[PDB]
Amino acid sequence: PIETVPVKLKPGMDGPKVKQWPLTEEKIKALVEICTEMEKEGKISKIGPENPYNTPVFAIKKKDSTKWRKLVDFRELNKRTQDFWEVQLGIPHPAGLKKKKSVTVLDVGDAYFSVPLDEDFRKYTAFTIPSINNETPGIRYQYNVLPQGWKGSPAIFQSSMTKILEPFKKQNPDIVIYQYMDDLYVGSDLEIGQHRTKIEELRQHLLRWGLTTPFLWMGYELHPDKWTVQPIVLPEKDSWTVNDIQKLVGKLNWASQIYPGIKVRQLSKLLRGTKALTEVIPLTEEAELELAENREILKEPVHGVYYDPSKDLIAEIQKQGQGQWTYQIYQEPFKNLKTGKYARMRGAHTNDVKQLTEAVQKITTESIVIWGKTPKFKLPIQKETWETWWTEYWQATWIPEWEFVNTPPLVKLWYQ
Amino acid sequence: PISPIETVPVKLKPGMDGPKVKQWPLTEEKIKALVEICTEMEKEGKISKIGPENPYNTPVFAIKKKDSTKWRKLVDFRELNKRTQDFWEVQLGIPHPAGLKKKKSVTVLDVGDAYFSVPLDEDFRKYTAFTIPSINNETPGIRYQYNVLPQGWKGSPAIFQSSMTKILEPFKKQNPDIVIYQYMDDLYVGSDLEIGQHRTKIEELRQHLLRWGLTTPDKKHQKEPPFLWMGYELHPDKWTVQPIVLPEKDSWTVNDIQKLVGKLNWASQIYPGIKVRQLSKLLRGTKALTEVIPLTEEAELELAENREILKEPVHGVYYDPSKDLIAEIQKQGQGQWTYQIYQEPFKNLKTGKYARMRGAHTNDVKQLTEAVQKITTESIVIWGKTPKFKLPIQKETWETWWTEYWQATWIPEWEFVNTPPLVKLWYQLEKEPIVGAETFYVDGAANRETKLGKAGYVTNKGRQKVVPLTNTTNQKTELQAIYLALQDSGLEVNIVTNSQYALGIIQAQPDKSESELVNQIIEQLIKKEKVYLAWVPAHKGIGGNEQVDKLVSA
Ligand SMILES: OC[C@H]1O[C@@](CO)(O[C@H]2O[C@H](CO)[C@@H](O)[C@H](O)[C@H]2O)[C@@H](O)[C@@H]1O
Ligand SMILES: [Mg+2]
Repeated sequence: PIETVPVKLKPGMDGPKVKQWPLTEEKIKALVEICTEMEKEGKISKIGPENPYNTPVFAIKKKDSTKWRKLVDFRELNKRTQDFWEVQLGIPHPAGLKKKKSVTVLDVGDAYFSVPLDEDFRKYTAFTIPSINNETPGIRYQYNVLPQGWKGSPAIFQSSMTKILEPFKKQNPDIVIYQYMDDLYVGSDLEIGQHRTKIEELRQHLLRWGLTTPFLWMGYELHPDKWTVQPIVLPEKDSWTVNDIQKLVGKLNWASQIYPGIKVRQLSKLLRGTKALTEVIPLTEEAELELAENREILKEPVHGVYYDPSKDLIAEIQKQGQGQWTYQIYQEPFKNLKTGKYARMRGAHTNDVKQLTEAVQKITTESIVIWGKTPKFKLPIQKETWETWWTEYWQATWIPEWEFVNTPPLVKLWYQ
Repeated sequence: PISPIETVPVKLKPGMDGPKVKQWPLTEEKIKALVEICTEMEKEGKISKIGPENPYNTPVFAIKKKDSTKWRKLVDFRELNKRTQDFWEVQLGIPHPAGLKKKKSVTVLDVGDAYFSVPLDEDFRKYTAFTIPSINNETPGIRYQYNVLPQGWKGSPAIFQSSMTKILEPFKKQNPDIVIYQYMDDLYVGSDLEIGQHRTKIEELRQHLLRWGLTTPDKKHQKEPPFLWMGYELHPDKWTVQPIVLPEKDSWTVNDIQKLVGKLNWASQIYPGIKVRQLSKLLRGTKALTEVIPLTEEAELELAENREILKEPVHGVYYDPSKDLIAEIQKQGQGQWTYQIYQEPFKNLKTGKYARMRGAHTNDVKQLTEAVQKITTESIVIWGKTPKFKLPIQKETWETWWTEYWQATWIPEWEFVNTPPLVKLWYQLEKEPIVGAETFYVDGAANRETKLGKAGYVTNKGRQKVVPLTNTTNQKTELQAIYLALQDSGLEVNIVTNSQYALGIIQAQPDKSESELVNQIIEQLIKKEKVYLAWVPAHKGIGGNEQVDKLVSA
């Protein structure tokens, strides 16, 4: 008896028509079982070929979780779906969530299945389950309720959400709550033990509406107050070589695209002759200060760089070797909003893909907390290699946009 | 009494009407044999006649069935297919016998008149109209409309293919002891029951289909092995592809090579060691389908080596989930690779090849990585799991490569197999400048208009060179400059260039290139004992870079 909220696609855009990609045995079984139970419970319903739309579907296991979780790649549908900020169902972003000592991430996607989906919009949620060795043609379904991973689910459902959290918010006015896709971000300044208790309070509070009307019991801890940035650094050497100064000049020349005040004249003077790379040349009086004055400029912040909510976020990542990984986040090139470095992640020293996947998840998490947006990634990897292994290591309930690049490292710019 | 198959609702594309095409000119022999076919379709209930209130019609013709006296009826629904809604095809791939598990009892039977046993949507039948000349367009002929899925309509495949699945759904669920592979109207049925109970279930299935109106003629009913299925011959303990006929013509046209290369691709799935490089090179260019190509000495040696393989009959085995999957790869030169997938030694589930030459510069490691990724995806499709890999590359070689390469890369669980030619890296650039090695500052420059250029270097020891160049580019000169420094240096050398382009190529450690200039640099790099490349920004007044830029520019 719940009236449906109407939905439309962006004017002049068809629905998603994406092929399903091959799935492993273990993953097909999980989906077949999961989709048999959703069909019974009326959350999905079988369809035929007359529905021309399709979306990919696979299964994942969140960190330290043993049971499967259906994951739909609604990236295409989300881009073709109406922007709900214009509908005023857009969720505002709190600027104080990134300041808290602790932040837990709760998967509330299971709640979206309680709300029906506009009949005229259900055909855009079509997906197909494949079979090993193509024993059976595709088994196609479509959603009758708000699907997990669709950008319209949290929007339509927010009105019901604020109700459930009204008593908890009034009892705990210092806690900050933020909703992004199937996730709920809860943060406070309490001690660890006191924090984790207030989360279990929020959980049972959700059961009190679950009894009233993947699973809710899981939670992941963040500590945004401990996040640091990776700035550009110039090495501190007591003796320099021709090679050291040649790399330094190139780096300073590249850096000047970001910091306008950088100068290399007095340093270039040291490279006047035609010398061997290994020759040690001292630093002139003018050069020492030029280096020191450039170091100073790299301490202070870039001018005129700030966040624009109307602009997409881009993120670049560089493989530095030895399990080190650097990244930068920006909206306009050379106006970086944040830079960082990751190291010793899972896969270190044996699996590049596992490390890069973990890095994409790490970076997206930080963009959600800080700005409420997922960035499009420029991944340093060959397309076919990424599309062969990335699903074997994905542990998040969302999927960001990405593109592939090949930029050899001529300047070790973000690492030494 | 047949049970009715629920129609699939179908539409045209928005703002589009039905098809209106006049009949094509039709020869007497074709005009006459067809009118015989139409009346029979009206009998069995496949077609209705009334037309005057129906403005639509689609062309029709007829070609002789393959070396048969019979005349086949086809409708050119290409105009209707444009105006018909898009479908989502549910056929995502083809089954492969290597993915089949051995069974004690087997059957293969087809559905008679697949498309014409399923009803078309009531409202869409009007658009399937068509017109046939009476007697050479002398009189006003007979009109008709389809009442079932017609041949040539883009919706007929997907629709029947899905309807067939709904009919089977109850049977599979109430007989989990059975395995049914369904590909269009073809049904493979296996189980470990006693053949009596198998023939029983097959009759229960045989009647269950007839209940929805799907016949299963005994002509298409295979009872005794070998079973013909999906182009293979299924014996109890081994499967094999049906015979392969390679053209033996002495004068080769383009299309003959295309046909030749096509069969070797199909052949590569079971016959190990197939190559198609030199035969495909013959087709590179705008050569028409009729041009006679003389086979090069390399293409004649390859076509001969392929026939040597196909002389002996090869068979593959079936899948045993209790066992691991092993995939072994071998290099065959000229960017070609072959692999075998098996669980027991010398008993291949299947084989294949990978000859893709992607990019202007490459090395064997990259290609090996691409063959692993192709084999992996193929293995997930057929068996749902990744195999263990046996590669002709040493752990030390691979460790050096991926740890130093700047893009992410990886290979799953794998072990080394000493089966030459092994994959190796032919040179390794130094990470730090070389003490005591001469330092070459190189640069190049070409005139965008005249295409004349210069390349050269200056060194810390006072060594210099400059060479004039004709019909060149800034990119080539910047490479020629590096090449000069490599030729004119000792076994150990430092090199400094401002060419982002030349450095991006070399640092990837290519062993082969479509540019001979690059190949020459590679040949040099393999001879050196220590090389250190370095990059500097151009026109910043640095070191010998400033000096050599004047030599080649002015
Ligand atoms: O990853 C690119 C590859 O994936 C496909 C199909 O999954 O498209 C996906 O990747 C895009 C980049 O993030 C998404 O924007 C797109 O919506 C998503 O389906 C293919 O189109 C492409 O080959
Ligand atoms: Mg220059």
